[PDB]
Amino acid sequence: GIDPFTMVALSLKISIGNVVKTMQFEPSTMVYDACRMIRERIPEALAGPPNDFGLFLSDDDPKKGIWLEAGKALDYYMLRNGDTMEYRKKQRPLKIRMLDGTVKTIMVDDSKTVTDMLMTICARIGITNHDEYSLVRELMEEKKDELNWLDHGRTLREQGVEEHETLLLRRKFFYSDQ
Repeated sequence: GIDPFTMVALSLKISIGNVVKTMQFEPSTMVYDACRMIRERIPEALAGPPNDFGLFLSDDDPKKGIWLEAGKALDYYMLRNGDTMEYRKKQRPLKIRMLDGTVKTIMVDDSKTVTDMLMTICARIGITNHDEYSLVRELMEEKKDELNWLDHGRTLREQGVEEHETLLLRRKFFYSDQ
């Protein structure tokens, strides 16, 4: 209705891929309230299903960059009048090779850990026992130079991962078709 919007409405630049929109949000707002309104007035926000779109706070560095979860408010972080807040797909194109060597690209939310990722990936193929698999990221890492066997505990950005290298689904536990 006639909600009170005094000098307490953070001025945020929402970057949606190429386009940049200017939106103001309450100090609180909270991601879930933000995503409802931005989708409302900004038609460029919903290039697909709204549930697949979330708030990424773009700093500069991959580690400093974080996903804004619905379980926290905007101003709770460092956001204020002047921050750029990327409205992007929660998920990003992951290149995954399955057991037979079959590769697919599936969109998995980057705002969540690896186990939930694998659940999402194995579910695309039709695998129920996703817990018996580990993840291994073969990258172009100049630093690490690793297969990067995902422990299923660490978040992706904290590894310094990218969104373009091929990741392999590996059988971890010896269910052995038993």
